Amino acid sequence: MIVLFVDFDYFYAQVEEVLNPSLKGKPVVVCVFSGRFEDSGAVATANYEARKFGVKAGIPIVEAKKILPNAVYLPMRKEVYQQVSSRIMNLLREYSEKIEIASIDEAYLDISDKVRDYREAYNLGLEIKNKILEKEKITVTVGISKNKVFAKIAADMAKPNGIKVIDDEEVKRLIRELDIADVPGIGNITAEKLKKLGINKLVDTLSIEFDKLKGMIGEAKAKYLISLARDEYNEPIRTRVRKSIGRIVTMKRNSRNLEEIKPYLFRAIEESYYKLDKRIPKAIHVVAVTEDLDIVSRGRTFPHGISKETAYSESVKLLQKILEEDERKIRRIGVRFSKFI
DNA sequence: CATGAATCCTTCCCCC
DNA sequence: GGGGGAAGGATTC
Ligand SMILES: Nc1ncnc2c1ncn2[C@H]1C[C@H](O)[C@@H](COP(=O)(O)OP(=O)(O)OP(=O)(O)O)O1
Ligand SMILES: [Ca+2]
Ligand SMILES: [Ca+2]
Ligand SMILES: [Ca+2]
Repeated sequence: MIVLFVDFDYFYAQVEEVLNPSLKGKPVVVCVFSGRFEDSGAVATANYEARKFGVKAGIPIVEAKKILPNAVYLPMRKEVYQQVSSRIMNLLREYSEKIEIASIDEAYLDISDKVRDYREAYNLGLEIKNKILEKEKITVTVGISKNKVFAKIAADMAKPNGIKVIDDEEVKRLIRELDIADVPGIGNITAEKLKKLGINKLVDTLSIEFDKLKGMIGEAKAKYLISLARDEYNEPIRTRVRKSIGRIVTMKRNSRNLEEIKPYLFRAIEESYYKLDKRIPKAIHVVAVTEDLDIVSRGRTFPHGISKETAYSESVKLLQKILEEDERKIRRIGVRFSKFI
């Protein structure tokens, strides 16, 4: 089997260059302003020019300005990136339609039925890198190997504007050499639990006996890692259906007064219904972020679908529920609809 | 100073 | 005991 993985580069920023190419050559930061104070918020992505000087995702806008005060700071326009992505996805559809859309930025492709070997795949790689570049002026990175995981790894190695192959062999070394934290699905929290078990490398998994492993990470995380290191990981590609929709918004100031908060919440809902389009949810959660960045949620599943009118009233019941249980102030509030039909 | 969602986990609860 | 399913939270990207 041959999987081809595609990650678009500094994607929001890149789209921003493509739309105003005067930007090409300057450091660019797409960021998301909360508006509690002037230039509050966080960086979403930045082009490589900016990333050189340590300006990347997650970091606060304030601290990006301490480094690169003469850079360009644009508000995120997600909906645009969304359409552009969609276009790009349709180019790939007609290169193979055994296709998994991971994120806005990433997709996998079975091309067993189109290529025979890693040579002629690479070719498919470049045809695509190119097709996309010509059609949309977008640089991407392409990774290829025998399954989804190693494809994704291939790309991470090759970033940016790269293309890389990890043949049925070189897996070998990675299973021995490659750091466990650079494995997809292993964030800091999980990585540190494994370092704490003397597993800094994908092969160490077999030394330990499963049941201790399972207890500390989880059955599926364990199985996942074991199959990788053992080499039987061969999860397929498929199309993936959206199961959940919802927005979550930041308030002017932390609060526990219901009347101050409800408006913010009614924005989240209406946006969510606009976004729902034709589909109808049976479940609704309300979600609050505390002043010290903790998340609580309360929800409810209905035996039937949910009208706009219902959602409005039911959400108030849940925020009321959140308020008398958790005593902290609320920083951000919002909703999430689940369980369509 | 810190801005959408899938998947997994753990804890209940109902019940046969 | 174990199936079936909900809630709330944990974790990843
Ligand atoms: N930590 C984050 N905070 C906010 N937005 C993010 C974050 N990670 C990713 N995104 C959004 C913005 C990105 O343009 C897009 C895809 O992310 P990702 O592939 O991780 O990096 P990137 O597309 O910015 O550049 P690159 O892939 O070259 O690092 O999703
Ligand atoms: Ca990317
Ligand atoms: Ca990691
Ligand atoms: Ca990503």
